[PDB]
Amino acid sequence: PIEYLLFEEPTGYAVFKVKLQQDDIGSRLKEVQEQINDFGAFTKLIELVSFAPFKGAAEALENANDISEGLVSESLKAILDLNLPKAKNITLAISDKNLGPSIKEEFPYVDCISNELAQDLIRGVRLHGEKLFKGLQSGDLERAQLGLGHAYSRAKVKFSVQKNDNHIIQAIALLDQLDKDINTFAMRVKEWYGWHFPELAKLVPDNYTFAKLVLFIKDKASLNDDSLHDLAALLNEDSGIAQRVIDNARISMGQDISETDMENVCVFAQRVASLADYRRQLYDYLCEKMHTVAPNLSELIGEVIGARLISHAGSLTNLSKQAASTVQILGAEKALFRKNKGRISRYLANKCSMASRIDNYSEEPSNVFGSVLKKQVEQRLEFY
Amino acid sequence: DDNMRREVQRDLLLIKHRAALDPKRHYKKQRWEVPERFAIGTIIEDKSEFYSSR
Amino acid sequence: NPKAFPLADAALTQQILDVVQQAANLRQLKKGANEATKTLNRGISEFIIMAADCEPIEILLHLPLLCEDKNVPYVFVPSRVALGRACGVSRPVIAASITTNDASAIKTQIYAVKDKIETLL
Amino acid sequence: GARGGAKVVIEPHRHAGVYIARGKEDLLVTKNMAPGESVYGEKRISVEEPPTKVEYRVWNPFRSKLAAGIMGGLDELFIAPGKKVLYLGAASGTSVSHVSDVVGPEGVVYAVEFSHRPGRELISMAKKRPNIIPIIEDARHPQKYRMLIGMVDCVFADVAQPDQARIIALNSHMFLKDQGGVVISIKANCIDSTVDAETVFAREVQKLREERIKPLEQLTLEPYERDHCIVVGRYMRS
Amino acid sequence: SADKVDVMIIQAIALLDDLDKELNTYAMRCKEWYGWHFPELAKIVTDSVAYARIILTMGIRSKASETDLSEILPEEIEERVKTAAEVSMGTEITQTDLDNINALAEQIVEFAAYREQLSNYLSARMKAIAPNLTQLVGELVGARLIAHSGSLISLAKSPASTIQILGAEKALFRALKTKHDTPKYGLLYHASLVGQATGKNKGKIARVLAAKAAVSLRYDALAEDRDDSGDIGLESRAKVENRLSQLEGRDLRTT
Amino acid sequence: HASAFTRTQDVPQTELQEKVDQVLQESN
RNA sequence: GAGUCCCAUAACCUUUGUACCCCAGAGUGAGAAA
RNA sequence: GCGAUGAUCACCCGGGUGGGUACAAAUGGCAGUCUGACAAGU
Repeated sequence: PIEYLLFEEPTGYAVFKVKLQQDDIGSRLKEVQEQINDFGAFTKLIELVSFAPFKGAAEALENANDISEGLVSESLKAILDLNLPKAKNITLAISDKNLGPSIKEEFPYVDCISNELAQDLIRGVRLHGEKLFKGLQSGDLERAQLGLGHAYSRAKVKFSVQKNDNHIIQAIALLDQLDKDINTFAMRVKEWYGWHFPELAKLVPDNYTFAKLVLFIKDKASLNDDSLHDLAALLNEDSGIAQRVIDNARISMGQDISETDMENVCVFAQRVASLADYRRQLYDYLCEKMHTVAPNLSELIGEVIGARLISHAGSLTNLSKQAASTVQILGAEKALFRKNKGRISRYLANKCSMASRIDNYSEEPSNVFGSVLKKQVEQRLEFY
Repeated sequence: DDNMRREVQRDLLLIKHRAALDPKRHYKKQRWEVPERFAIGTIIEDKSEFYSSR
Repeated sequence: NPKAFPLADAALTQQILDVVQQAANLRQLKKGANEATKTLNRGISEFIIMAADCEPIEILLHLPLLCEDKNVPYVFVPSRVALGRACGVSRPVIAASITTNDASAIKTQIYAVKDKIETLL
Repeated sequence: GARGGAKVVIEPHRHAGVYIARGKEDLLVTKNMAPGESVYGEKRISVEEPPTKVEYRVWNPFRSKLAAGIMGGLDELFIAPGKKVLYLGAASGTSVSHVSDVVGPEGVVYAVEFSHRPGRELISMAKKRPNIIPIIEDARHPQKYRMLIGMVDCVFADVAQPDQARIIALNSHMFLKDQGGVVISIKANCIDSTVDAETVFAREVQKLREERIKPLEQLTLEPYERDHCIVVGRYMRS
Repeated sequence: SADKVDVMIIQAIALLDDLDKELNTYAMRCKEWYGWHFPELAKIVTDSVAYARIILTMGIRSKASETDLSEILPEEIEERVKTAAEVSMGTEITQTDLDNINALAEQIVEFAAYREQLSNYLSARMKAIAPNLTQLVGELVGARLIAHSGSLISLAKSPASTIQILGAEKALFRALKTKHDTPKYGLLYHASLVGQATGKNKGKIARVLAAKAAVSLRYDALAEDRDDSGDIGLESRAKVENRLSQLEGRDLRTT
Repeated sequence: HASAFTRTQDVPQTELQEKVDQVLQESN
């Protein structure tokens, strides 16, 4: 007595019309069951009659929920209204019994079915999937299922980017990478310009300064009192390097390199300057995120140190998980926490573990507890 | 690869004759034949296991 | 809805606070959070008791994660002051663990509360 | 034993997607969907192959009941590369990630969990593994998450509930293809502690039979765990 | 003369090989970091520079639907990323996370911008310090040849036998001690002429090319008044091409 | 059979249908 | 005639310089002070 | 005016040796830069 079948897709809602009714008495016969597997037989039973794809990602989740709590969405109401005739009562087959009463309320003239016969067809519809859509645009169900999957899940758990801490792990890995590469290039700039003016590399040991100074002094021959004041403005004259570079540039040993060579020194020196500037920018980005992600842990030990501990555990969830002893050895390879000295390290390790659990497991952690815990550590520090 | 390295060949011998190396270690009776396909691995430890298993 | 969940009713705390005492006498009790953490890693706990008035409460909520991962029952008692007194230690205890031993003299009532706690969950 | 500096010989196991690392200790091993880290701190192996560095993960039989199951010598494992897998009771990525390794990129694992707190780890873990679909929902009501699930070659259940068999049935009736795989892990203590462990296993086999599930095989999980068994059965809709 | 110093050569190649590396390392960091917001990009677009340019053009996936990626990607690929955008799987990100990732993508494109600049400059140095070599073997091979020796003179002082097998000492000395066949291509395998050859002829042209590589090189190194024209290399190139043509003209298979 | 061309609800399902029909009763 | 395809653009060892460490490690689990 | 929100717990003569982890350099070691007159067509 079934005529219409309601099915739901991640892309949208699909309605089917039952052309032929399978034998109900012999439902459990192998021969009827084999037909459900067989596409050719199944197409004789039903035919796809409607499909209305969801407008976007947001609608699918809203309907995905509304199906979950056994509710009818506006989208579902529109489709059923257009397809189901008013009619004694048209019979609709549905997977969920809970959706039954909801459908009956909105449409008094429809009778829902969720018996094994309905389940048997619903299984066949889901078995063949897009093959029954007869070329209609239903995208790819497997990916759309993936599209809705965590989307449905994270919603119930109320997952948010705020709890996300991977940004910290990426930042630390990048920051150390930047520091190594800034150093490696800056040395090459020293070698490159060292040929043209070796003494200057000795004068300004600070590599970042040296790149800036080389950018101004591209040619050591160019020496003017005004230029001396300019390079004097760079850093300070307390070291006296401003006078030394003028005197050294006058009497220095470096063989003059080509204009193309000097072009690259400043260009390469420009590259080192940008990375250090970005590294400073990323360092600040790390600093604020800890105050947002782990206000307690950062406030106890520090933003950078706390980040390194989290990276060692692999996630803030991992760090909160480990026992106090494990946390102590977690940063025992770089002396993050560092006989009386060892006692404080063990003491601090517990309070670091004390805090990590607070931050991870609080949706919006505060720093009120982090402050007092450090004050507790400070009292211990004075006592020992 | 054909013409396998001597060191790989020696290692395979050790696993096959694994029973005899340690007096206090004993193993299930087994007939070990060199696989048609395999790889050699270096095993990397966790940081927390620095003292225990490194 | 609260992070403290489930919380045993006044009667149940009494039987839970009962079992812990004999476990303390029988050396079958581990007292304090970090010990309770360790037992879960070794998988040697029937169940673990926590105080709902822990200051702050977020500190002991990692213990729930372990158990449900390890399919261990857990429950919260209203007072850490009361829990520590039953534990036999002169200081408040926020978390405690009953160690696994099918050879305990107090096996029967442990499985008794272990049934009620499961029903509570 | 399996200490860092030592080397191992990695070889295929009888089951596809399962590998054995030989040496002074024989380790059951699989390749990493996500090289460079461990899901639960597990022991990892690195191989240089032409040179790209492929990575291998160890299964702990004690932690993963399936790994203990494979170890006892199950005749058949439906879990295989290029197969759709639905994992019930996915507490975390401790075992689901291991299953995710076997199916490979081509297949997927539909992980099902009820409690929210472990899910957060599962969601994080399912991100790094594109082939893992976590569905945080009660398995008792598959209708709630029929939306997200297609055909499944094999259904695995480690749900430690008295009511598992009905849960398996509703999922298997709804998601498992005919002649599909069923792999159930049973805890006697959870089901009925009053009676011996043995009787429970016989009872549960019966509940599978009336649900049109044909039991193929039985394994008990000692020495790794007590009062545990894995049932392997085939879903005969006919 | 400042335009005829080989120490500039050995540094630039070392820098070039370096620059390839980190730009790769940053590329994975961008792919993983931005992969959180939109994991499906990496499978679609593999090029790091094209990958990075996308994040510059589109900051968020909502912006992806309407943004035009024609200049970066072809028509087929650009719609794939658009379709992936709405069925994307990554989470939304804050503007703060957006800003630095964009700045990171700015570094990626800039490094490619400089990397080609160094490549052009290195080629300029190749054609000025050892021109005759370049016409014969090339710029990119020619830079590494001198770098392996450490100086133009040192490589020039070497015989042709070493030049062909300068880059396979490991296989060489191992083969010599183990009574096994020796390498026949070494570093010179990547020259264009060797690529043109096939089969056993690759070994032939390697020997012939190396002999002329010495001829072109040792003119460049020891010339008092070399014209920066590369003529000797050009005639040397023609000889090898003629050698290749007749060598390839052979048919081992009987007619 | 259900047809889009003739309204099958017998009451105005969409709030638009509420607003328009109000004017039609108002108009004439 | 002749291994690019096991990074001689490299691995490992020695020496040297810089910064940390010598407490146990799945660390232990109820004493301490008087 | 305490504590389970955690008490307690390698060598030689204050010094020198010894060892471990991470980074950088060595024109320090392994480590020694293949052969040499035929080849090809009718």
